[PDB]
Amino acid sequence: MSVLVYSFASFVLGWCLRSGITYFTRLMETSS
Amino acid sequence: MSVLVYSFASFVLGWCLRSGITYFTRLMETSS
Amino acid sequence: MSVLVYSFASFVLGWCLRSGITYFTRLMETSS
Amino acid sequence: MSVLVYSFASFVLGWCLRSGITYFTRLMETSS
Amino acid sequence: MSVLVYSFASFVLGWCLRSGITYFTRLMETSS
Amino acid sequence: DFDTIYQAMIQISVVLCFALGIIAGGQR
Amino acid sequence: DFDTIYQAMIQISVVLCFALGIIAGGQR
Amino acid sequence: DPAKAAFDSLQASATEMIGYAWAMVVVIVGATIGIKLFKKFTSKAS
Amino acid sequence: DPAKAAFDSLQASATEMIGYAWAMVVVIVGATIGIKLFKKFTSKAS
Amino acid sequence: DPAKAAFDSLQASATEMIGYAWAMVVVIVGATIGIKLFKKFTSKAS
Amino acid sequence: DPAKAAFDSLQASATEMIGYAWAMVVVIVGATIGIKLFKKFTSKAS
Amino acid sequence: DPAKAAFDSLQASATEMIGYAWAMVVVIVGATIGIKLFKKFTSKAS
Amino acid sequence: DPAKAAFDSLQASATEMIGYAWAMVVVIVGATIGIKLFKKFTSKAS
Amino acid sequence: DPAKAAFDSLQASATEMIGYAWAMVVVIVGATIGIKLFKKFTSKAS
Amino acid sequence: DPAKAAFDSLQASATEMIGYAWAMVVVIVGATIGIKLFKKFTSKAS
Amino acid sequence: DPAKAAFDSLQASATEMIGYAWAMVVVIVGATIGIKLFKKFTSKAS
Amino acid sequence: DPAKAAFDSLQASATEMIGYAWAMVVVIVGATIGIKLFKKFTSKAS
Amino acid sequence: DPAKAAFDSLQASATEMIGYAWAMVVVIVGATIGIKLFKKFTSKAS
Repeated sequence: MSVLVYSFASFVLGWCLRSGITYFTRLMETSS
Repeated sequence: MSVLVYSFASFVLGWCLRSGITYFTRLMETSS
Repeated sequence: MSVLVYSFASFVLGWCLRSGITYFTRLMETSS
Repeated sequence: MSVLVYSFASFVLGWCLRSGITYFTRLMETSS
Repeated sequence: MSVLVYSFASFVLGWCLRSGITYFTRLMETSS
Repeated sequence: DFDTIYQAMIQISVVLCFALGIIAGGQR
Repeated sequence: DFDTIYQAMIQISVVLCFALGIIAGGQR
Repeated sequence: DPAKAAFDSLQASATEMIGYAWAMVVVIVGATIGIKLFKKFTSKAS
Repeated sequence: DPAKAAFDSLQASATEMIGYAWAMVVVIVGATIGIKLFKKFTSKAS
Repeated sequence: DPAKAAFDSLQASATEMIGYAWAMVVVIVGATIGIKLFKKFTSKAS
Repeated sequence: DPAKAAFDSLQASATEMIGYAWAMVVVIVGATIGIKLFKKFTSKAS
Repeated sequence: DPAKAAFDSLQASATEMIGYAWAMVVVIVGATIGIKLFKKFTSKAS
Repeated sequence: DPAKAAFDSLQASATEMIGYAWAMVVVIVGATIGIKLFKKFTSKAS
Repeated sequence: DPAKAAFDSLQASATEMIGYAWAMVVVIVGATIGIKLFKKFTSKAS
Repeated sequence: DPAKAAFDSLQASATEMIGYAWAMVVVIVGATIGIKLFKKFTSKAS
Repeated sequence: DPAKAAFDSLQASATEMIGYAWAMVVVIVGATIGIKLFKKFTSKAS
Repeated sequence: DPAKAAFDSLQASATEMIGYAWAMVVVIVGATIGIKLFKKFTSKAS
Repeated sequence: DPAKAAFDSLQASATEMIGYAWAMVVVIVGATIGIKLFKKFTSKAS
């Protein structure tokens, strides 16, 4: 089940990296 | 060209079923 | 038709898990 | 490179047909 | 690993070309 | 022939990753 | 050769699940 | 077409829904304007 | 045709899912619009 | 070419679908903008 | 169905959440209206 | 190009649509400003 | 079935990920709504 | 490499498409912002 | 897990960012309210 | 940290702008109150 | 990298665009504030 | 494993891309928030 494990791991990596930026933009807009 | 015909038919089915709900939500929000 | 059944089941699982969070955020924003 | 040419052509066809409607809705909302 | 390298390169090309337009629209709306 | 299939895969792949790139880019 | 096709599949898969991840992440 | 039947059902639902929305808006707006005029005329008369 | 069969099976599964989705939407939207009207009328009355 | 043939068939199906979509949009947007103007003019007149 | 169990849990969570939201709105709106009336009546009495 | 023809039709439609939008805005804004000035000058004259 | 096995393995991984996502959301939304209420009450009190 | 060749061909097609997109955007955004400023200045002058 | 490390870094960044946002809001709101009160009290005293 | 630097720069820019705003407000309010007192004292003296 | 060149062009375009936006905002805001002050001082002087 | 190797190579490429994205975001958001504050403080001071 190696394929599944490492393809799912690749989805979660992309979700984390981008959402980082989603939080920056949001926190900034509201604060100002 | 059976594959094409029946795969396109499957896209249009999903577009119709969901957009039904998009219209409900919209008409409701505006009316109220 | 096992493939179809279990792949569709996998779409509906992802729709449910995420929409849970969509409802939290919404209900919160409005209430406050 | 026929496959590439005709698959890209198929992306650009879908982009054009839909964006037509995006412009209608927008121009309407603003005008009114 | 040629396939991976050149397919990822193809994702980053599409991200750059479009976001160009996202910035135009944004900067314009705010300025006016 | 295996090689025909191979070439096709690569060609489709390149286009599909471009389209997902474009969609990612227009997210505000 | 079967093995060439096998490797290609894995490589394309990894990239396609990254792109869908990125799109999921920019949803407000 | 497999999809032709599907489209017809959408058309029908949309017609009915537009009908319901017009009914709701009338009631809400009636109330809003009613209260506004009450406040206005009471104060001018006093 | 193998593909006609495929589409036919899909239709059944999709019909059930659309049924569940309609149930959820009703409850959430009920609450949303309820709170909206509460906020509106309270402020106009005050 | 097998792929030229594929694209040609797709074009036909897509043209029909775009036709249905234009019909839906007209009806929904008619209603939306109608309600918007009603709300606006009622308030200005009051 | 593999998905049937999943849908039931969503239903349950949504019910509870609607409950919590109603509690919060009451408290916030209470405060808002309270302050508004205080400002109004104090000035008219003076 | 298969797509060249498609792009030209989009260009044409957009030009016409911009034309229609300018016509609508003029009529709505005319009314809005008209009513505003009526209310203003009537009250100052009285 | 090879496909039943596949879905079963997926469920486990998905459950963990949903757990992490709930943790993040709580912290971010806490802050967002906190700042919103601060801005609101400060202005009403002034 | 077959894949290097693939990417090289894609780049050419993408460059043309980006060219068409820039042309469309200019016209639409021109109109949008035009109408926005019209509405703004008319109201301030009145 | 390959992804466990990734999640931890997100958690850390979010904590720090919430910290910075609170600092900015205080400064902006300070200014806004300050100016408001200045305008108010100066006019009442005159 | 790329984000820490960003927040720091923003806060600095905002501090300068608050400085300029205070300068403008003083001049406008000076004039307003000046004219008010002129009108008042002239009439009481005469 | 195939993509390195692409990123550099984006950077350059963004710098120039920020430049243009600052120019537009100054002109619009100049007008807005100008009209506001005109209306204010004319009425106080009368 | 061929798939472990695949994921390892992906991680490297993704790290570089995230680096470029952070650089862009900083510049754009700087400008956006700058213009927002300018508009706000100018109006309060006037």
